[PDB]
Amino acid sequence: ASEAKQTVHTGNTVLLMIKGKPVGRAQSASGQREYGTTGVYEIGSIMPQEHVYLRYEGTITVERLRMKKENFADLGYASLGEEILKKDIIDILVVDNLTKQVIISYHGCSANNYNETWQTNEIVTEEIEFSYLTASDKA
Amino acid sequence: ASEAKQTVHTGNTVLLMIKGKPVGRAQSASGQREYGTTGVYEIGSIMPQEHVYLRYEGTITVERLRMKKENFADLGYASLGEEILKKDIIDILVVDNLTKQVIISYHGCSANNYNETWQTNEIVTEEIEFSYLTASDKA
Amino acid sequence: ASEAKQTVHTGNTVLLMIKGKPVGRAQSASGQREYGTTGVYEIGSIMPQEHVYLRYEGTITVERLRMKKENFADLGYASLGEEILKKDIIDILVVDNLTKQVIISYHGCSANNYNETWQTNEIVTEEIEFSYLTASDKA
Amino acid sequence: ASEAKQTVHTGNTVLLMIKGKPVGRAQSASGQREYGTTGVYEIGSIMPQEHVYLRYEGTITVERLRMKKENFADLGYASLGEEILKKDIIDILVVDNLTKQVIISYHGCSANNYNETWQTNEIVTEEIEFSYLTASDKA
Amino acid sequence: ASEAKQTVHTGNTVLLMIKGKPVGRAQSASGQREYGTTGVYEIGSIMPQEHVYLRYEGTITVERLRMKKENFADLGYASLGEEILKKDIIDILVVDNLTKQVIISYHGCSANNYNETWQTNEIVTEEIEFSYLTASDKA
Amino acid sequence: ASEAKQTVHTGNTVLLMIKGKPVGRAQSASGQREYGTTGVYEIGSIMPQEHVYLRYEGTITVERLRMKKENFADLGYASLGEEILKKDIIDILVVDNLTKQVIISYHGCSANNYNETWQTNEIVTEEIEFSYLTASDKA
Amino acid sequence: ASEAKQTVHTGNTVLLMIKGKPVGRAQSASGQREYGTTGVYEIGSIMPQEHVYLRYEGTITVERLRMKKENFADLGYASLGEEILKKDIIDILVVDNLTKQVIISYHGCSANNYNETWQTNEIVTEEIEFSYLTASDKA
Amino acid sequence: ASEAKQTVHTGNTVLLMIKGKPVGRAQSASGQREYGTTGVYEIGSIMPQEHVYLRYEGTITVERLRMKKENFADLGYASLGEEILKKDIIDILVVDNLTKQVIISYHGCSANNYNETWQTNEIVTEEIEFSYLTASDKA
Amino acid sequence: ASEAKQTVHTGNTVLLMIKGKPVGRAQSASGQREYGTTGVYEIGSIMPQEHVYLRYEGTITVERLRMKKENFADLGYASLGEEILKKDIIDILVVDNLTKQVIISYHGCSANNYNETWQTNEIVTEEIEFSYLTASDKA
Amino acid sequence: ASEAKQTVHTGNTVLLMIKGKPVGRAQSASGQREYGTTGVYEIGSIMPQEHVYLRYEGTITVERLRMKKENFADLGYASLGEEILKKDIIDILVVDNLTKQVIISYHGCSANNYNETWQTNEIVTEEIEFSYLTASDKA
Amino acid sequence: ASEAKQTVHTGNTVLLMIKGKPVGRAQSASGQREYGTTGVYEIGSIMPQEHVYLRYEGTITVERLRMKKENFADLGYASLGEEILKKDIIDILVVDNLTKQVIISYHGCSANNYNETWQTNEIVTEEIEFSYLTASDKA
Amino acid sequence: ASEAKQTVHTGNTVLLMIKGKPVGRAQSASGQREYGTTGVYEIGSIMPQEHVYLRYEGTITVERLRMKKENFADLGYASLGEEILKKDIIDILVVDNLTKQVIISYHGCSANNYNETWQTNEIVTEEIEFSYLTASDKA
Amino acid sequence: MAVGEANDFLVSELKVQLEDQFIGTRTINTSASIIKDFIQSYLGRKKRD
Repeated sequence: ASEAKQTVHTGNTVLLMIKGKPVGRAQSASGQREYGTTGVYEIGSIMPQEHVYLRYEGTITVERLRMKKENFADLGYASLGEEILKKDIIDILVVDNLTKQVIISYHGCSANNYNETWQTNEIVTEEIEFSYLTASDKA
Repeated sequence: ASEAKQTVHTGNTVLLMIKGKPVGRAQSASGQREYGTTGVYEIGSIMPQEHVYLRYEGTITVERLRMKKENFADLGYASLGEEILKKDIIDILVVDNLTKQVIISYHGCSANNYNETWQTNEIVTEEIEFSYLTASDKA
Repeated sequence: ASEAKQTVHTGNTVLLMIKGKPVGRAQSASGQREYGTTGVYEIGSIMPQEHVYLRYEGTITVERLRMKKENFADLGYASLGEEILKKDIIDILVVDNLTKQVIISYHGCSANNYNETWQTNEIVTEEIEFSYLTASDKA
Repeated sequence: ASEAKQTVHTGNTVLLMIKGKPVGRAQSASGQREYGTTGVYEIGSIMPQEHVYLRYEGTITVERLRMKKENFADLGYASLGEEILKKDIIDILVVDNLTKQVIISYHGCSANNYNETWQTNEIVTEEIEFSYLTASDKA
Repeated sequence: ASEAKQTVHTGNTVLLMIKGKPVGRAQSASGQREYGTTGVYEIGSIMPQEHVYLRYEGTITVERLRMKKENFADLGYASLGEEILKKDIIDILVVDNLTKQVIISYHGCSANNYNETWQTNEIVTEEIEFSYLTASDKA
Repeated sequence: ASEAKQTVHTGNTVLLMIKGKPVGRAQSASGQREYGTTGVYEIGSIMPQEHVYLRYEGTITVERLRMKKENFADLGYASLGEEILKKDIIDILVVDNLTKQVIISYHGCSANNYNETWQTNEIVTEEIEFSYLTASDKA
Repeated sequence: ASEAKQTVHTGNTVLLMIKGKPVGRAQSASGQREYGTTGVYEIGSIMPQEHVYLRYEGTITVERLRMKKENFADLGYASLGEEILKKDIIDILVVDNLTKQVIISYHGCSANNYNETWQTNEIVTEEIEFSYLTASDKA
Repeated sequence: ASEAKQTVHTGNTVLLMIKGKPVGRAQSASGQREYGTTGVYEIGSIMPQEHVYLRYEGTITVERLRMKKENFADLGYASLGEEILKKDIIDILVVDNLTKQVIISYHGCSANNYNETWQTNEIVTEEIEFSYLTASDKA
Repeated sequence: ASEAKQTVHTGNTVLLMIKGKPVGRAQSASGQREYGTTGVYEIGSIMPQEHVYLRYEGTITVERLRMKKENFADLGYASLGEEILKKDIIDILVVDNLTKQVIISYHGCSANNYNETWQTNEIVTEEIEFSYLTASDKA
Repeated sequence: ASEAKQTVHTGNTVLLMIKGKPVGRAQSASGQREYGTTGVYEIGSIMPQEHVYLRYEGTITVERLRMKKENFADLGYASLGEEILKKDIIDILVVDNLTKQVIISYHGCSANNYNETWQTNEIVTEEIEFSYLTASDKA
Repeated sequence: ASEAKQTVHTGNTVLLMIKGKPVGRAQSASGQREYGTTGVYEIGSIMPQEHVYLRYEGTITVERLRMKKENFADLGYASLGEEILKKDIIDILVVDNLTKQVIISYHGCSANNYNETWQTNEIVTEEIEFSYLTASDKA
Repeated sequence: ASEAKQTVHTGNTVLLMIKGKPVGRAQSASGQREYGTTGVYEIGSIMPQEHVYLRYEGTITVERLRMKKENFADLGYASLGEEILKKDIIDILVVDNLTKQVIISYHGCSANNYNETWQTNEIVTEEIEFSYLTASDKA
Repeated sequence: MAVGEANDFLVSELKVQLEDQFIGTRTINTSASIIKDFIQSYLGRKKRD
């Protein structure tokens, strides 16, 4: 029945949000996160003695249809050429669609690649990718 | 075969338990192991005479629908960035649904990579991969 | 949605223009970009503190049915071997079919690879890939 | 008609066997074998002057459903952790199901990796891999 | 209607030709061409200052059924062993089937690999590949 | 086309013969060759002036249903481990089924890799790959 | 697991200090020491009668990314030009950021050489070598 | 992220200058400097009582692509043959682009050694090593 | 395969010991030894008549991860600064784990040189080189 | 773009000449020069008072594929055996093939060493070093 | 093909012997020889008048995996400590295992240096160098 | 392409000869030659007035696979131990195969040093370095 | 003299190759567009060396 009563998230009960702004009509997005974990090893033994965290790597990829008006390029939140020298950090948030409450937050995103595709019988599509400092969640 | 009589394990009769909590609505899990086996060769013969073990590797993957509450973040058995550095050793067990019996256990789990999927027309899945010191079972 | 009202671009309302000539019967095109973003790390912290840009990469791919005349060779915007060394800087624009508006532009295009397909029971396609100095749009 | 009269092997007319024991209910198994052959080369010629055998490499992979009772782990014939230090060589044989006669033998197998998979609507499956000293066949 | 009136090439309106000879009953052929383009870079800037052509690389692949009579091997135009020491350059041309006029020419082809396949219920097929000095087209 | 009139070879009219024995119930075979062709380049020109051959490579693959008797092991044209070191040069021929005519031949074959498949609900296949000194045909 | 249990020091937790001030964006530090040990050799015996320590020598190198402000020359430590004559004795420390516990101290460093590295499409890096009088273990 | 707010200098922001004119297409600049430090040893004690700076030694190397015009030989900062004895002492500066603000300066460089390279299909490159009276920075 | 029956020692079975206490997290141990052999040459003949052993020279290097506590400096087997002159001669042994049985022994080691390393995101490591009176094995 | 616009010299356009004759299949050329600069050091100051040029030295190396005819020994330039005593002074030039414009000249070369390299399955290569009196910038 | 036809020696068939005993698990053997040839040079001619052999010198190195028993020190050959003074002259041979035919002999070896290598997650290896008086060709 | 018409020599066409007999399975041949050139310096001028050839120095190295019979020791071109003093001066020639035509010649080689190698599973290889009176080519 | 000697060689060898390529008159499919190409193939080789 109502979308608020299920115990599990799905695409349509979630809203992509960005600094002071709802995005909307996003197709998909994936957040990759790694801790570069490494296993300490000893002589006299074949098993690793412990596992140590070494480096926080992570990326967010974003995938959207090209909007006819106020698109990513016109807004500049993913943009081109040596204007990148003056494109500050962006924060990106994933929010419950019915409540407008935060599910997670990404701090400190900035671009890594930005691509598009055109084809005769099809929508113009865009791929964006940012690298970020920390993922997070609170309440 | 009848419910108790099935001579092969299935996803219907197995459930993953982590730190004394069942991981409900798990999509899948994969256990992966390598012994770094190497062969000893010689001049005077083509084949390896004997093989020896050098470095053990253990890994486990887990997929789980993103839960509105009691997801791995809320659980306190996974976390993001500088929160991971404050989280002690985790243990994971595979438990029989009908007999309440440990099927296998993993010792000293630590996270390797931990990944999302926010797709339209689909259910959200969390995708995680851990390293552990050893794999085990004791009936 | 009605013809003028569609809030998303499509292959039906977009056409590629190169040196003031429309590339009719284009099969597809892909824009591809990388900023060589790199993270700054330290002793005393796991995460990268900030990310910086180091080398920009731009690329565009184009597919087009091999035209009996006015193909890219005949056009004079592509050529083979020692003819390429006598061909000046090319510019490419993506133009709106309904509004006659520049959608994006590429500055200083040069060819990277350029490829054929002479298959039976099929239409011949030319497949090309260019590098450019920068990508741009100015509404 | 009868399985003994065809001139060709198939999966159901073959029985997997192991030291003092029939295995049964195996899904598949593959035996890889290489001779590291190398071609001697000369000046004044482009063809290789001869081919020389240099090293015998080989592996057997095994693939089975997880049995409810007396499984591989309980038997220990593929097993975990620093108990591997005390798991001796195993011989593995592929036998005519109707006659119990040997088709081939593998001498001297020991583990190389051991993996499992779990999924909601599915059987629990296991992958095992051994490296071995020699393949063979006799009568 | 008539094949001469369309503005686009297709497989059946094209004839593969070779020195003094029409080939015919070819399945497919692809011509790969690259200019090894490289981007000059500066300090004080992230964009490439220009793009320079460095090396002309290119290959043609050819794909044909094994003919019962006067095949490639009997003709020798793709051939075997240390007879390659006395197989001179070949020119290969792609020609309008209705007019016998040249669409493109490849100068200076010589072999790079030559392969075949056999299977019970199927045609014997052959793969050939040449490297060439220049592609070209004229009138 | 009528049986004798077919202008293209097929698996129905071709059979593999090795050391004077036909390899019945062959599933497939692939012939593979490389001439190590390399281009000569210069300062003062972008293209390679001429190409030269440097090292010849020959290879052939064969697939065959595992025969109850007269398989490649029993044949004495393949073997396992330290048995291979006692087996002299082998020759392979491709022979026309209707005319009893050599289609091609391979000189000085030696084994590279040799592989099994013991799958349920399927027929067992032997999979083998050889190197040879040269490929040939003499009508 | 947590940084409060792991048995081994890591660059993750270790901080670096100089003149009672922490260093930002320090990449790597080398620490060498020699005790000029010489063997006392004999007539009447081939072995050494004893080993004696004879001259102490050490070196510490520090690698750092060139900060936009407060670099080594801008901060007033090892610098360029005449001012080296008036750079007094300065101490360096290695610390655990978790507890601010000193790992080791390098008592009375002095500069040896200053390398500054600029490369296009790379971060500016530095590499200073220091000689020091004594080192000590505390806490 | 943006140029104004990053805390680390990069090859992307810096510009290299000489005699009040920028350098064209510099690929790298390295600056090695030594102080010849020595430790004051005594009889009666194993470690040095203090270190003393003995000599100033300066080296800088610049790697550049060979501009078609206005390279070092054409521009007069370097010269071939007899001519170096006529040339003056030259000043080289490092300067951030956005503010045209001196980072460091090599007061009065003079050439030591000069290295050039030409290769097939590939970019022509240069290298010059200088020595300098003093190196200093202010503002 | 199993530890009791393998014919070759590995880093997996050996344990390294010092002053009757095991070494923690040793990564390697190398032992180089020379006899300074010389050939007795004459006038009247070109080759040496016999060789003579001149001097004994011993070297051993140990590479270790920097334990949080009880490293070589904390444990007293090595020391910084003034302190090495107070320390005694130390014995190092190699010992198989399963029997606690001496393999070799370095009778009376003494330090030569000491090397340490800290790096971003990465494990802190040590190295010490010793010299020794004699090396011997019994039982 | 075209060879008439690109700002940087490339091996593509550059030709090489010797004794007023162009070299075929030249691969690479190195050009080194030293002005033996020595620092004039002082009592009463640590820095150098000035730098002085002191001895000129240069070297040019040329790499070339061994031609079937008119190689260095067959053409009469640097050669083998007694004839070196009668090989007079010869000049080398670097030219732009586009305009036949001289880039630089090496006045009065003389041979230093001749390397000829033969390797199986590789092209024959050569590497001659020359000393030269003076070099000059013209055009 | 078989080991009874191949024209080239291989480590596969070659055995190694010392003091009339075969070596187990020998990995590699190097064999160097010098005849100290000096050119007799002249006044009045640039070439050498003749070459003369002047001092003979050779070296053989043997690499071996550390056996669990009967290693070089446990077997009584080159060893550690005082016992080197009482290790007499010993001969080494290289043999063909197929026929037990001697390839070469190293007459009267004597030890030079003994390297033992231990690395975590690797097999223990060894590397002994020997000087020898004469070598000989037999059979 | 074909051997008769290529303009560059390759290892595929050349044959190496010694004492009027071909070399079997040569892997490479390198010939290094020096003229010891020196520049005539004066007071009153910085650059040399002319260069002078001082001495002839010749080196050639040949790498070969160890033939089962008729290697250099068995064939008498090289020898072990005492025997080199009995052997004559030897002539080595390079010769194109197709015409048996001398390319160069090393008049009167004599051995310097001899290097051999045996390894597990792998080909036995040789190397010899010679010195020679003169090197010359004619026709 | 030498200007004419090169011309005589160039013409003979052009004829020597045409004696195979088109003097065989193997089909009426020999378009003039392939004649133009073959000429340029000959010229390309003479231009290359």
